[PDB]
Amino acid sequence: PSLWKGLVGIGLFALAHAAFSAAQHRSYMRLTEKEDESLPIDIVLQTLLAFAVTCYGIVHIAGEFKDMDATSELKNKTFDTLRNHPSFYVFNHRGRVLFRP
Amino acid sequence: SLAEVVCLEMVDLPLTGAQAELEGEFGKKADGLLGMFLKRLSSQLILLQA
Repeated sequence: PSLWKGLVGIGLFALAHAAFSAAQHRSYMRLTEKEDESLPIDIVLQTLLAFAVTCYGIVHIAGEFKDMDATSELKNKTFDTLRNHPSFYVFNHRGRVLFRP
Repeated sequence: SLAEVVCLEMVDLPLTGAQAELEGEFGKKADGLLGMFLKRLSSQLILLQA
């Protein structure tokens, strides 16, 4: 369904928010200068979950596969279509006379 | 009087108001992730309002 597309959007948004959080946390260190050297569990969990949902949505957004066997889409092609030959059309048929000229 | 200075040292200026809160919210280390998300979003709204 189309909602899949919407899903991926929020995923990116989630990732974007993670970035902001990470940036802020970096400022934290740039003002604390302590031996933490570790991201908050909340931000990494949020980033990983956003990655998972965004990838799952993207896989759907990629599209639908197509079968290799050439007789798949040609199965429904009745003989009433392949014979038309659009380049070799002739307009000397009963259609013109029968219909309004 | 500053003609004859004996010793001097450089002391860093205090942190600005826009950066003071970045050292207060850190270090809480809440057990539950819900509290961490709550305080992070509260800080985000505070920054957005500012």
